[PDB]
Amino acid sequence: HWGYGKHNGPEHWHKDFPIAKGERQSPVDIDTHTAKYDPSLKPLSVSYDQATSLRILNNGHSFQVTFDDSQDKAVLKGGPLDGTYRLLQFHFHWGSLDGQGSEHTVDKKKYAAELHLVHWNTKYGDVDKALQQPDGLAVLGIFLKVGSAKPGLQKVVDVLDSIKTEGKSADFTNFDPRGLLPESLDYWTYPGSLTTPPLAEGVTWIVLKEPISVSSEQVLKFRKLNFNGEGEPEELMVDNWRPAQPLKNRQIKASFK
Ligand SMILES: NS(=O)(=O)NCCNc1nonc1/C(=N/O)Nc1ccc(F)c(Br)c1
Ligand SMILES: [Zn+2]
Repeated sequence: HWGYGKHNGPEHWHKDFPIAKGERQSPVDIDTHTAKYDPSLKPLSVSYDQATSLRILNNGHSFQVTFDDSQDKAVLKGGPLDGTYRLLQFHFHWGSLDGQGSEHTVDKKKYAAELHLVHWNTKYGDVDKALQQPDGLAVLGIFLKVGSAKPGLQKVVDVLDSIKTEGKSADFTNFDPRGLLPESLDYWTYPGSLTTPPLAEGVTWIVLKEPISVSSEQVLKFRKLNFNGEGEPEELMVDNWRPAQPLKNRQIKASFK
């Protein structure tokens, strides 16, 4: 029922999900001049060498690549995090034009797209329990700008023609998510929420400072996806982003000066 259109988009979500107007909603604008460098923050540990990707799915909102999270194979540790967070899936948000598509903004700047790598805290045993905890989830957010092609994204782009419509899935084994990371792990962090229903307020956000570059041809292939199911009127999957939400009583911390 929820989506990104005039009649079902972000301004409507609070009716089914009242936490949409909560105290720790995401995304937010990252004001680089009010974010506090926190020298007590540790380096982030991204340990993706043993990652086991499974499937790629058009879920009617985005496309997602799912991972085996039955063991510590692809984990995030350190930075602002206590303990070990397992990678469950990644997905993207993107625009109809190159000047919009990101959910987070940086000094009000919107990027062409944003990659979200979703992780859950292993002390809660499964993602369904983790979703109910204020420290249950950690999302690593990476901005996309249009420039040079990202070679590590091409295997994703090339399969999207096989998952054009809602509910379509395909095998997507042996994908290495290390190929989606920028050089630097410098980040901003703040407590927030999922940016899609159910908008659960259990996410530690880690947003990397350095965007990755993707080619115009790569992002054009995202924009050929459909929100609709096979047989329904064709509605291009574009502008599947939630805008910035009130910061309220929150501090954004930076890992870098
Ligand atoms: N745009 S965002 O903030 O990164 N949204 C991510 C939303 N997806 C998920 N968050 O955390 N588990 C997620 C996910 N991926 O397949 N499955 C999932 C599993 C169980 C549940 F009860 C719910 Br609700 C979602
Ligand atoms: Zn997301």
